[PDB]
Formats: sequence, C-alpha cells, structure tokens
Amino acid sequence: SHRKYEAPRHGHLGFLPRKRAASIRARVKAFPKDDRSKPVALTSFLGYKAGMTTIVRDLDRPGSKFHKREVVEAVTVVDTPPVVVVGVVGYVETPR
Amino acid sequence: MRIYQCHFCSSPCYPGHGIMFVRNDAKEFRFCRSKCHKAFKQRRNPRKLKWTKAFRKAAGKELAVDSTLTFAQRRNVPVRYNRELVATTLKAMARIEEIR
Amino acid sequence: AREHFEKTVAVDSVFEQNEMIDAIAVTKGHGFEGVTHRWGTKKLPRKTHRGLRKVACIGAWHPAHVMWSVARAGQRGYHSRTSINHKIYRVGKGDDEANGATSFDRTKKTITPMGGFVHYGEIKNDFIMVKGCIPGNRKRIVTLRKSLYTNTSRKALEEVSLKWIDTASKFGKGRFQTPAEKHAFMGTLKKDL
Amino acid sequence: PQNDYIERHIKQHGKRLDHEERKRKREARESHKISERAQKLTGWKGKQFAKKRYAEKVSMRKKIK
Amino acid sequence: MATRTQFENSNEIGVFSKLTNTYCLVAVGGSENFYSAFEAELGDAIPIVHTTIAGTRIIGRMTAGNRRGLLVPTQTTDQELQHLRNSLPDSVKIQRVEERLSALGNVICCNDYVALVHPDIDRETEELISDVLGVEVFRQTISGNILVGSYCSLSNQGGLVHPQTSVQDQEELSSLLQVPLVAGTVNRGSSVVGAGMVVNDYLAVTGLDTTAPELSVIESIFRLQDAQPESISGNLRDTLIETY
Amino acid sequence: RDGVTIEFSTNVKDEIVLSGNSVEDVSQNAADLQQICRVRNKDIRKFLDGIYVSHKGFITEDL
Amino acid sequence: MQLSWKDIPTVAPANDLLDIVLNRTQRKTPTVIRPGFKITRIRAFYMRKVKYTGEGFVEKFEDILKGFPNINDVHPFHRDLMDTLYEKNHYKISLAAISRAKSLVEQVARDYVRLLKFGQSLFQCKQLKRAALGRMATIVKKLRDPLAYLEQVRQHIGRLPSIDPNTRTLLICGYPNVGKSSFLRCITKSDVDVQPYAFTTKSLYVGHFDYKYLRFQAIDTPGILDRPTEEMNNIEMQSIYAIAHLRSC
Amino acid sequence: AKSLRASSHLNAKSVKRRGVFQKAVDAREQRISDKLKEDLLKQKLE
Amino acid sequence: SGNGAQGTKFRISLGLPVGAIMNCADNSGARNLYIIAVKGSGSRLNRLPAASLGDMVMATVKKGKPELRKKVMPAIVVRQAKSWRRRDGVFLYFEDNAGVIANPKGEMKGSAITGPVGKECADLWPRVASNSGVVV
Amino acid sequence: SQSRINNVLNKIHVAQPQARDDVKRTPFIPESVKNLKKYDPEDPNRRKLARDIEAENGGAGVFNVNLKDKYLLEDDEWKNDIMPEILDGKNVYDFLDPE
Ligand SMILES: [Mg+2]
Ligand SMILES: [Zn+2]
Repeated sequence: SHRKYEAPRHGHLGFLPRKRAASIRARVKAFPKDDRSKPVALTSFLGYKAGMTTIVRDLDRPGSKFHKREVVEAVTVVDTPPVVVVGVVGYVETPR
Repeated sequence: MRIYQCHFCSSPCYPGHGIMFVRNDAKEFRFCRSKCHKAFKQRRNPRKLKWTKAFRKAAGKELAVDSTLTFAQRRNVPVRYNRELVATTLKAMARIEEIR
Repeated sequence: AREHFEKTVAVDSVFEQNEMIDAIAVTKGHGFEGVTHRWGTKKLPRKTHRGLRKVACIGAWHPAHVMWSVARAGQRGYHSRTSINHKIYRVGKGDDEANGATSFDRTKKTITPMGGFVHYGEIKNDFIMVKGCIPGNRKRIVTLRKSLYTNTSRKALEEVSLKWIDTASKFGKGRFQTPAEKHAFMGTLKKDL
Repeated sequence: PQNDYIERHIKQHGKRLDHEERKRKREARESHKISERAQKLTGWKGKQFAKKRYAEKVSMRKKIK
Repeated sequence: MATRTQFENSNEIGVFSKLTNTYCLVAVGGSENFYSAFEAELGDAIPIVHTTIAGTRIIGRMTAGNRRGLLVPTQTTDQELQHLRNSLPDSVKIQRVEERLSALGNVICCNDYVALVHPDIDRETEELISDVLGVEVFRQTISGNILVGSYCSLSNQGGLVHPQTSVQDQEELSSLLQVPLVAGTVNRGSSVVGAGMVVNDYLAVTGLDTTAPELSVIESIFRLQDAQPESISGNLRDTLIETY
Repeated sequence: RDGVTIEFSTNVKDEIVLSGNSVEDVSQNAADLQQICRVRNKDIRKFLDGIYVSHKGFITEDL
Repeated sequence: MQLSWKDIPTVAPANDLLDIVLNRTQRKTPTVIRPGFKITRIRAFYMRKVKYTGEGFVEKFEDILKGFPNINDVHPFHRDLMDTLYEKNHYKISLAAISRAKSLVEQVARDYVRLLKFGQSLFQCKQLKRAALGRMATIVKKLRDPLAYLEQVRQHIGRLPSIDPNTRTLLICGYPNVGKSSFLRCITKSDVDVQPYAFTTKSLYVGHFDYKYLRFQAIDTPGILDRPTEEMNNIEMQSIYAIAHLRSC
Repeated sequence: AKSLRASSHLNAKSVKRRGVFQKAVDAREQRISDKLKEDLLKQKLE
Repeated sequence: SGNGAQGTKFRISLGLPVGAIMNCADNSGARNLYIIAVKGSGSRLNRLPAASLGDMVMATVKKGKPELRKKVMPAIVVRQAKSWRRRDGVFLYFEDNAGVIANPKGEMKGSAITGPVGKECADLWPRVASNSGVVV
Repeated sequence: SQSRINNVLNKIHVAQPQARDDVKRTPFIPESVKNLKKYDPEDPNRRKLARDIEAENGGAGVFNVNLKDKYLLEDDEWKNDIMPEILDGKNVYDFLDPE
C-alpha cells in the first residue's frame, strides 16, 4: 500500500522531545563568532516581556507594493532594566 | 493618520481598531468596537440610545453647539504646509481644547 | 570585565535602532494536550467509538511497536525556542519623558497602555520595542541575542520611523490614548463636581 | 529560421571558435568511456549495454566479412 | 509626438497616469522607468509629481481634472493631498470630492473647456467640477457606455470615442465638446480607449502593443504631429479600408 | 593562481595571454577561465560567444 | 493548426520508441509479484501492465496523429507546397500506417486484457503479457520506415517559412543570379545568400517590411526556367505554385 | 525553486555581503562600542 | 499568484469556498456565479479550495441569460463579505459577495461593473478599475 | 462587397465642429514645453535621466526614491521637515487653515 494520498507530516520531528524546559530561563546554545578586531560588546541582554502593542509607520521598502505607504505592525514591548556585571567565567578549548 | 469619530457614538476610531462595514450605498460605516457594530447590525438608532454621544447632542447637553467646534470641520482645502503655520496650529489646538 | 565590575550596562550600549536580534524564550505552557491540538491532527468525523480527538491508528501490523513519529498526545508548551530575525523598532529610555512621543504624534504620553500592561506593571526603565510576537507571555524572562551572522537583509537594513505609538488600554476595548483625552471627550463627571 | 538557417550560420563561422578540438578529445575519451560504462553500469542497463555491444560486434564482423 | 511606453506590465497607460497640459501624475509603485519615461518627453518643463490615491496604483482612474485644477476621491489620505498640493503649482486648484462615485477618472473625463460626467452623479459634484475646472459640464453617455471616462479619451485638440459608438452619437459628442472626434482603438484593439492612453495638447503616451495605424489615427485626431491637423485622415482612407 | 601572471596580448584585439613557470597552474587557470563563461540553456551551435584557448606556446618564442 | 507547425511531438525511430515505451512500462508500473500471491492479484498486475503499455503506445501514436499538419483542407498553397516537398501521397500513407499500427495495438491490448482474466496460473498470465508486449513490438517494428520519414519531414516542415495567403504579399521572380536575392535583402531585413552562383536560394524566402502604416511581406522564390511544364524539379514547381496561389503584384 | 542550501544563492549572498551588508554592521558595532564607552564614563564620573 | 494580474497580491482572508454562489456585479446579464475552481489555490489534502477579493476564479452562471449557462468561465471577485485586515489598519467587509466573469487574459466583459468594488481588486486588475464606477 | 464600407465609415467619418456658437478653445501649450530640447539618448549632454540616477544607486531593486525635495515649497530649509498630522486627537489637518 501507499496510503493512496501523500500528505505532509504533522508536527516537527526536529523539535522532539517536546518535554517541559529544564528551567524558565532558556539558555543560549550558540553565540556569534568572535571577531577580535571589533570592539568588545555584549553578545546578549536579559529582559522581561511586558506586552504587545500596536504600531504604525511609513514603509521604506522600494519595489514593494506597499512602498511609501503606512502599514500597521505589532511589536512586543519588553521591560529591560539595565544589567550589572557581577563576575566572569572563562573557558578553554578541550578535545571533549 | 486619519482618525474618525465613531459612526454610532462619535468616539474616536484610532488606526488598527474597530470595524468598517461597506454598504452597497458605498459609504463607510466605521465602528470603534464590536458593540457599535453589533448595534448597527440590529438597526438600533444611536440617537435613542442614552450612552451614544449623539443622544447627548440631541438632548440639549454638553454644549452641543459652540464656537470652538467650528475648527473641527473636515476641511478639504489642501492649503500648503508651513512650519510657522504648523506651530501656530499646534498652539491653537491646545488653546481651543482648553477653552472648550 | 574587571573595569565593568559593579557597573550597570544600559541596553543602548548593547543594542540600537533597526538592529535585528534573536529573542529566545520559553513558550507559554498548556499542560497535557491531545494530538488534535499539540500536532493539529484532524478530528474524527463524529461520535466515533473509543473517542474522536485522537489518531485513528498508531501503526501498522509490523513493526509490532509504536513509532516515536506517531505524535502521541503529551505535554504542550513550556518548550525552549529560539526566534530570529526580529528588527528593533524603538530603543526607549526610562529618563525620556513622553517615551511614546514621535515626530508625527509627538504626544506627551508614555508607551505604557492606560491602566498598565495586562498582568504586568507600568514600565519605568529602558525598554526594547522589537517588532512581532516573541515566545512566552508577560513576566517571562527573555534573553535578547545577536543574529549570529551578518544578515543585513533589506527587510533588516531598511530604516524604521514610527508614525504613531498606540497606548489605548489593553484592559478592554480601549479608545482614548491618555486619561486627559478621556476626560475631555467625556467632560466633567458628576463626581468631579 | 524559415530555412536551413543553422547550416548558413555554420557556414559563416561554424559551430564555435574551437568546435574541433573538443570533439576530437571526446572521440578519444570515448574509447575509455565505453569500458567505463561496461564496468560501472549496474541493473538492467548493463544487460542492454552488453547486448548492444554484442550486436555491434556481430555487425562489424559481418561487415568485415 | 506619440511615444510608446509601458508600466510594470500593462498597456493601460491611463490607469497609472493622468496627463494634463500643466502637470502630470504617475503611481509611486514599481521602478522609476515609468516616471522617467514621462520625463523623457515632457522633460522638466512641467512638474511630474509622484503620487498615490489611498495607496492604489490605479490613481489615473481615481482622479480627473484639467490644467485649471484637479480632484481626488474622498477616500484619499490627507498626506497624499498635501503632497499633491505642495508639489503642484498653486494655479492648479485641488479639492476633495465627497460624492459616492470615488472613481472620478472613469466617472469623469474633461478637457480645458468641457467635462462630461456620469448621468447619475449628484448635482453638487457638477457644481464643484464647474467651480474648480472652469469648464462647462454636461452629463452624457457614449452610446450607452455610462462610464464616459474609460471609453473616451479627450483633449483640446480632439478626442477618441470607443469604436462601438454610433455615428449619430459621434456627431452629438462633437456638437457638445466642440472638438474633433473619431472612433478607434488602442492597445491592440482594446475597447477601453480612455484608460488605454493619456494625451494632452502636445503629448500622447500609449502602450507598446498599440498598432501603427492606431497610433497614426491618434496623432491625426489629436493633431499631435506637424503636417497632420486631422486633415490627413483622407490620406489614411487606404490604410483604414485595408486594416479593416 | 600563484606564479602565473595574466597580461593582455599586445596589438592583438580581444585576447589574453596567461603565462607561468608551471604547466599545471596556467592550465588550471585557463580551464577555470573557459569554464566560468560556459553557456547554459542555449544551443551551442548558434552561441559561439565564450573564452577559448588559442595557443599554448613557450615564453621563448623563439628560444 | 497552420503557420509553421513547430509544435510537432518530435517523432522518434521505432526502435527507440519501442525501447522508451517498454522502459516506461517497466519503470512506472509495479514489477514484483510472487507465485503465492492470489491469482486475482497476479491477473490484475498483468492486466495493469498490458493496459499501461497499450495506453503508452496509443498516446505515442495519437500525439503524432494530432500534431501533424493534416495537409488536406489546410490551404491550396500549403497543400501544393507540402506535396512538392514531401510527396503528399507518401506523407498521407505514413500517417495512415501510424493510425493502422495504433488501431492494431488497441485491438491487441483489448483482446489480451479480455483473455488474461481467465488465466489459471501465474505462468499463463506471464506468457499472455509477454505475448501482448511482443505483438505491440512487432506492430512497432513494421513502423520503422514511416517513423523515420515522419521524423525527416518534421525536421523539414518545422522550418518552413510562416505565411498567411490572405495577408498582403508581393512575389518576386526572375532568372537565376539576376539579383532577386539581393533585391529581397535590400527591401527587407530578411537575410539571404547573394553568392554569384545561379541558384543561391533552393527554397522560398520571406521578409516582412512596413509601408503606408501597413505590414507587407516580400517573398523571394527559388528561380524559374523555360521548360514545358513537365521537365522541372520540385523547387521550380514549388516556385510556380507560390506564384499561382499568391496574388498581389 | 532554489534550495536554501543551494550553493549558487549562498555564493551570491556571500558576494553581496562584502559591501553595505558588512559596512552597516561595522558602523553599528562602532556606535554600540561608543555608547558603551559613554555609559562607562557616565558611571565612572560618579 | 496568477497570470494577468498586475503586481503581486498580498494575502487576505479567504471567504469563497469552491461552489459558493455570488451575485453578478456587471451588466453581462448573468444573475449569479457559481464557483467551481480557484486559479492559484493551494493544494492540500482535505482542504477545499477557496478564493478571496480580487482573485480570479472559474464559475458557471447559475442564473441569468440562458446563453451564458452550461459553461464555466473565469471570473474576478469584486466583493468578499468576509472580514480582512487591510494594511492601513482597519477591518472591513462588503455587504454581500459579488464578482464578475472575465476572459483568462483578465479583460473585462461587461461595459461597467455595478456596485462598489474593493480597492484590492481594482488595484490588481487595471481593467476592473477602468470598468468600476465606484471604488470602495 | 458593398457591406464592409458601412461599418468602416463609422471610424473613417471624422466629426465636424458643429459650431454650437463657439467659445474660444485655443490649445494651451506652455512656452516652457516649446523651449524644451528634444531628448537624445546618444547625446552625452542628455538630461540626468532619473532612470539612470536609480541605475547608479544600486538599481531599481534597492534605490529609495525620495518624494521629498522634488515638491515646491516657500523655503527649501524645511523641505525635509516632518508634519505632525496629530495632536492629542483631532488630527492637525482638520485644524490647519490660513489666517
Ligand atoms: Mg542568386
Ligand atoms: Zn462607537
């Protein structure tokens, strides 16, 4: 048999297992490549979600059908009180 | 940026909010929220509803007519923009709002 | 880092307007959930025996085992996720009065919706205004992150310039943007005099 | 179009600046490509290849005779 | 004087532009090849303002007017009106219309001295078009084509009624508009001549697909070219009898 | 490629003269040059355009 | 259709055609079957195989039957031209043999789909399917020469000049080397050889040119000779037909 | 349609990156480092 | 996505599943159109094809002049009746579903379209805008 | 044929003024258009060709045409100035007016 009707599979096998996160604070799995020539700067910043809000702005997208026209768009406000450094954690490359 | 007074209660209809029925007569029936739209679907008369601002204007209350309202007209004149005229209008708007 | 010990770092020193940023966050929880919702599986026609909101068959006669790919019902939400390519629309500051002011609207009003954000307090500090939805709900922690590569796509490279920032209360069918506009449209109330 | 046009264009310059050298190199490489197809082929295609080769050999033998 | 031109992909030059003797307009969407195509002929001698009507690319059918003024649909945003006013010379009057027929370009067509309008249009729109353009207004229909704007290109030098118009209707339109008129087609036989090409006293843009005899009939009826003051149609009697 | 030195042919229209101490480097450079300009989705018989090798002689010429 | 029938399905030699058909049947249809399978299953398998081969041969024949000009009832000018070129009688006989082979393959597939139902053993159904495929191959084997002739006339008929006799035209004629080819080269953009040798153009040439805001197509012709209307080649007869069927000066 | 992993589109994007696509990130990192140095001086001043 | 439409079309809510009736909006004489297929519709299992404002769709003339009956013709929707989010930032819906038959090239058949026409349809089909006497 | 001419005559039959006692209707050709030079693509001195200005700015796919600076104003210094368009509701366009 061939199921008589091919269809896309439900879900995403790559997101499995779909278990609860180990902690409420998701941990970063990767960071941007370290271009040492560039001035030092933080690769990330912690924040707190506050709530989505409506926004409207004229587009600047030449070649778009909506170019030079207002387009409403949602935005996710995120409360981000300034962070303060409290320490450092080094690392050394190992075969493992 | 063209806010509309509600067709039912005359309340402002900010962009991204409300609904705009399109009658076959080809004149928009904007509604600030689902309540005004459902009231229009029932053919309720806004003037007969106590909560409608039009009922207040028809009841003889809240200064239904005043000289300050003459500035509220939806002028079709395209008169050219000018920074000095823009600043004078920005001051006159707050002054008329305080007097009103 | 030794120079920055005990020193605060403002978001403006780590991000700027029009910058793209990833926004990893835990998804909102949902508890146990059926296959019809956690995976979108089609519902059975009607009143089918042994239930209807479940996959009609788990597997074939062989292999004599249930495959992991059959999408069995299980816990939904509270999963780690990594959204990417979300341009910042406005980098505000807590010392900037009328943070919702714009070159067009230029109103003297805070970005916070009237009555405060639903299930959240009023903002009183610098805040990013990344466009679009982000994983997680209000009060969830979020770790803003760089795109990890020089995308600079025309959707990202294009400058943004907000024309107006809505602040009508999200608590209900908010209409007025500021309390003074409400007092003006409604006039003096009986309690006022 | 509307004629033997491609033959006219071939008479004008002819198929390329260097059509001949690549064709000669391909004709030289064919002697090894034949054995490569005789060896690397798999499935039913190899049976048809061996059958066509035996038929071409029988035809060449009949022609020499 | 005729110059073939094309929009993104369309022979309907009139839908995307509204040429006038003192000014011109074009949709802001797409590449600049269209606005530059207008600049290549009109040059800097007259303004060519980019504009939009509620964001539509069909602004040419959404608006109508003459050298003395212009009109826009009620749905147009105030920003587009302020841009059209600040760009155009003050002599070109502008006035938003409140009438139900938003499609002013099809609902109305006009020259410097006359303006046909839809029979059902309210009298207030007629009085406003009169007070603005200065042209006499007379509601009419092109042999039952109620949308006079899309079926009759017009200019002070002449006009071009759609091919199906009866000869008596052509004589009536000539007795009304006081301009020469001829039945014809444009954009490879398209029956919509009013939207198929813009025209003025000294220019007539048209689609690339228009046939050469149609371009000749257009240049003759509009007298756009020298030595063709509409009197050459007799010389065209062979080409016209042969084309049909 | 390292070693090979590109130089347009003098008094010879529409030509380029690669040269290098090693046959391998100059040959791979000429191969990449003729390959980068390969025609696609068009009949080769009509489209003669494209770079092609003309000679592979020694720098001396005549020694 | 008319006007340069370039849409012909590119007919192929009968050997390569039978090879492509057998390959498509072996590849698209299911192949594996076992003696232990129910006899109805093996019967449906062989029936689907024979039906697929017959439908593929029927499509390969119908594409040629439909894509060819159908010289008759097209136009007297094109009819006489194709008759002078491809020997109209042989051109009809070839397509008639194509239709005959198609009808034979249809009758064979039908008779074998009917006979196959009664097979009581896997070997009987296998021999019946092999007999059907071999009958289809033998029907294709007799079609080789007509198929090659159709492939040749398609390569020739697909490059014939476009022309509409109702449209305005102006024929040109004269003795060879007179410069009529040069006159066509000067009066229009169409390219033609102008070599000194007499018959520089072995076939009709055409070349559009505008005039008086009207299209025109000059048509050079491949020479003519003073012969008693019988001692002449198809080229000269094709030229005389181009004059006889084309008016306008 | 071309695959997201297709080598041709990836090479075209790599060629496009050399110009404004990299210059914008460079100026952005420079402005970010300048704002960080300003925030550091604002704290060291007090 | 379909040939003969000027520019790309932005997504909008569907509201015309195949087989939906819709009132005729032009003077061609057909009384109503019965959709049977939607050009450019996204194929999917168990998913009925559906159309939206300004989309071309084949449809038989369920009622009207007999000569137009017993044949399917391409048609461009002029009204949806279902809510859709305009990019300007306000929802709207037409009083009733409507459409017009047209040739595959998209040239209009009737001399004029009756009733208001959606802005999204007039922007997508210039001929429909030329035949539309009332835009929104 | 004695039939085709009756239909072709509808197009061939150009109309006549039919005086309808006339008001002056002379064509309005601006003098600046009469003074404008014809555009020659081969001419090195040909106008800047805004098409070419877009082609030199990365082409049509990336160039951002500026509607500002091509429109007339009393002074160029504020030509880039943004308009408010709003002020605590009752958008400024409703309030804008001379005097
Ligand atoms: Mg000769
Ligand atoms: Zn309301």
